[PDB]
Amino acid sequence: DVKGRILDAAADAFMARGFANTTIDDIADEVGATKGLIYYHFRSKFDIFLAVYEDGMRRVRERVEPHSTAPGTGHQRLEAMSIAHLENLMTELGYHHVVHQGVRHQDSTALKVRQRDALTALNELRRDYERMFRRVIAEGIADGSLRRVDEALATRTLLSNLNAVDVWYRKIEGQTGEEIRELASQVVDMLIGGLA
Amino acid sequence: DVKGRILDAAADAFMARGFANTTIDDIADEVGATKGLIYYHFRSKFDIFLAVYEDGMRRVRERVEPHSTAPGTGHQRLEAMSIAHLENLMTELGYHHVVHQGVRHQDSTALKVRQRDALTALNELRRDYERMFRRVIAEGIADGSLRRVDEALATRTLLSNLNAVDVWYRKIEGQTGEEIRELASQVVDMLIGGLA
Ligand SMILES: N[C@]1(CO)CO[B-]2(OC[C@@H](O)CO2)OC1
Ligand SMILES: N[C@]1(CO)CO[B-]2(OC[C@@H](O)CO2)OC1
Repeated sequence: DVKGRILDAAADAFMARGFANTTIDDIADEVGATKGLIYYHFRSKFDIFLAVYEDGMRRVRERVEPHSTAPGTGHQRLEAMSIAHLENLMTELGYHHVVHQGVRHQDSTALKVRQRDALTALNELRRDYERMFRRVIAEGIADGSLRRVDEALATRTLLSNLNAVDVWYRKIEGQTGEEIRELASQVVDMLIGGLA
Repeated sequence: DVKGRILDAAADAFMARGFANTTIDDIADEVGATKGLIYYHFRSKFDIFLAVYEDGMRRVRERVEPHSTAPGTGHQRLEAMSIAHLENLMTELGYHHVVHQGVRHQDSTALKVRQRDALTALNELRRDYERMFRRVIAEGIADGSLRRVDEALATRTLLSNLNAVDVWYRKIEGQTGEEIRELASQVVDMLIGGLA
């Protein structure tokens, strides 16, 4: 799991300073290993950045997908998926920030062409994740557990809203897992159940 | 309204290229006036950026505040305010992007100290706007038109969600005002009424 520890540290370093100003030294500092070991596993700073994005998307899919196939109505499955999405965002916040840095710099003139192409290619992971939510929203409309709404718009809205927790959420030293689930549950109650 | 036209164009230019790579020439191109006229009204690119942020916040407050004091329950007023917020976002999208660029670069090491201080000072406009929504959410809980929830968390969530329309929304050449209100209304129905 040396590679995984490097990615964990890189996620936090990129979140702190952004891709441009983050350096390998910053990451070697965060992970507490040498530049030599980092370069054994990775070719460049940008290679680490892409790997963080990919791993972040892997981790959230692996956490959320089981809830999409468990027994439940569309509403029940959507609620469980959404709570899992937010628990992942809150507990793997650096990975979340790096995914969205990647999306933002997908067209950065500061990058080489191959680098923009690599970030654009990762959009497919995000699109496939969104398809999973859109299917469940469609199913919840069909089983009557969700209000009849535009499936695509509901999907884009829900995912934008879940991710928008990143506007105000920050990690807290002593915050417990049970407490992160409570907070995630409070937000999802508002997103799915509404304010009215 | 020469000054207003410059701000309109600057908002669109900053939205297109960001603060760093936007230039006065870009703005003079967008507005279709000379650099001389722009410098008559403004001292620098950063001065224009601050003015766009301020004007964006002025415009949204002036549109939304009347709905906060019209007759209605907390739910009714919150719905009207939220629709107005989204109509403003969709119709004044460049101003919205500049406000959030300002918030993001509030701590940019690329800026002089005075520039970060000026952007931090503008946070007060955003805080005062949020207070108006938090009051109405509290009132809707008190009049029973909204579900009992944490007022602060509901406020941060709702505003984050309304703004998160910017993830997917783009201006469309022939999009009508009546159609923008319809789309805004569809989103707000989901935000306030929920998906369930
Ligand atoms: N929060 C994520 C992991 O950190 C990153 O952003 B997102 O947004 C919706 C996309 O469909 C998948 O990518 O959800 C997972
Ligand atoms: N969309 C705005 C105007 O463009 C910009 O962002 B915001 O977010 C919530 C803040 O309380 C006020 O600032 O709402 C208004």
